Amino acid sequence: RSGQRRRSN
Amino acid sequence: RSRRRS
Amino acid sequence: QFNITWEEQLQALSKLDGLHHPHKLEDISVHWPVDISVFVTCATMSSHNTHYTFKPQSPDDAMVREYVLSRIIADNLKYVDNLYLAAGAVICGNDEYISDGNVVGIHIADGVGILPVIEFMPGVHVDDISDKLIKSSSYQGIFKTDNLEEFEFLVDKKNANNVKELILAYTDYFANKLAFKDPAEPAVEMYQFIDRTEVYFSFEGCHPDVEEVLFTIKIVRYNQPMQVFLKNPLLSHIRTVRQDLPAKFV
Amino acid sequence: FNITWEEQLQALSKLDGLHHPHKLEDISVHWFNPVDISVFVTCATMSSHNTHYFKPQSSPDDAMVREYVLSRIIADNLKYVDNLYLAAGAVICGNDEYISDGNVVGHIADGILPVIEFMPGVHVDDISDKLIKSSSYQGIFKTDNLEEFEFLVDKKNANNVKELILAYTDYFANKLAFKDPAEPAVEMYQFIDRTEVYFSFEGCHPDVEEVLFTIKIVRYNQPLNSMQVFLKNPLLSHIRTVVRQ
Repeated sequence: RSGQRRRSN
Repeated sequence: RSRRRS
Repeated sequence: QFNITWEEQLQALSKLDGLHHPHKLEDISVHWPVDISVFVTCATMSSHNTHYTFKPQSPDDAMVREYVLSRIIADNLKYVDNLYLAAGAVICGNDEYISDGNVVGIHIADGVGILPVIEFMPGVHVDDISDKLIKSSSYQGIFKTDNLEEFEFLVDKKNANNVKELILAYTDYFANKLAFKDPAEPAVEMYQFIDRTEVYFSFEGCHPDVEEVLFTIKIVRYNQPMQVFLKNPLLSHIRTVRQDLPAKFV
Repeated sequence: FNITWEEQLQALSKLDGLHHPHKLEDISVHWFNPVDISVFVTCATMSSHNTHYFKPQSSPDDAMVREYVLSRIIADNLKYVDNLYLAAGAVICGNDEYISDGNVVGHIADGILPVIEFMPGVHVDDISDKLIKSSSYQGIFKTDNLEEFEFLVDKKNANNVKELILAYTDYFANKLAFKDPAEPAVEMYQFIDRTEVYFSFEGCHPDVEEVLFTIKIVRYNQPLNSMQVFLKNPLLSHIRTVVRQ
């Protein structure tokens, strides 16, 4: 990446 | 030197 | 192992929009199987030291620096103008609202010279520590962040205004000053315990130097907004302090 | 100036009963205003770097206030004289809910409510005015009587705390005996919320003018057996403390 992307909605 | 209950 | 210099810190903090009065900075000293977890210790005089534990995501002495930066910025997000003054609203908006810089409480006595309601938690996100709370909590709920009617629920109306404006100010900053390409939605979760109700407002933001920045604020509302248990003066006598030694006397 | 552990241990060598002292180290003392006539010393260790300390009646001196540094740490090392030391160990182990730190024992589970505090180096007579003003009235406490210890402490720990008290009394009266015997001072002060009784002792040392040690029991207006409507609240174990800056 660089580990991410949790709540991208 | 240089007591309470006497 | 290596030594970061503080201009490498403010080189990242310079990209924080609105940061005009940062904290005192020094050089952090790095010192870093067991679930694959990685522990990094940062020594700096002052305040001498600190420590962090996190998942390894092969680690090296080049990415752990990225981690410690990702939390340095996270803490320094409490002195960027528009959210610090919004805090000061919540501390000055009550006579018995005491602040530490990380948590706030109420009443109590020093004696020598509090009771968390609002814990400012940088470098945390509920998603990573959730599973330990769903098991301990009875159930979960929703907290509409743009509506106050629940801010009167958690805190009395004497603080619901500035608390709502504070958390929504954090929402505005993370959504507008550190936004990702695909914007990250804030995550707000409520958990009901038998003695309290804990809510966590979690935000993710994009920074050029590190992978991500995150920040959560926890606000806990106990089952009483009687409450004359706060008037007992035995709580004006409470202190804190336990050496252990094999001793046999029988 | 500079005391070294040679002088400290030389003074403690004549304290009977002590056979297990904790780690000592050299300090550096620095020290006075003519107004109110007070010398407040302070001195810097190397593992803790924080200790400050009286009202004299003669022209100060470097050698003068080191007699008082020895008074203070001589008074502190009395808690390790074996019979007294595990006489306290008996009152701590005698209750599963007595938590300690070496200076005070007495909740809570959060990462303490004083019941009895060890105060070395001070005497109740020297601070008595501030309590006589603040207290509702004064009482006497017979040390040899077990029932009074059954009042301030529950009957579970009354005996242990008792002959802990007269353990210190015997130690000061026989191992720190002056040529002219010093009577122990026991003073009771009643407050609106609690009951404070002080047990102060003076002792004779060759290197120091005097050694002082007092122990303070606090018995609140509420029993430990009852009140439980307050202690059962889990908001206890939810409180800590921090800086107010």
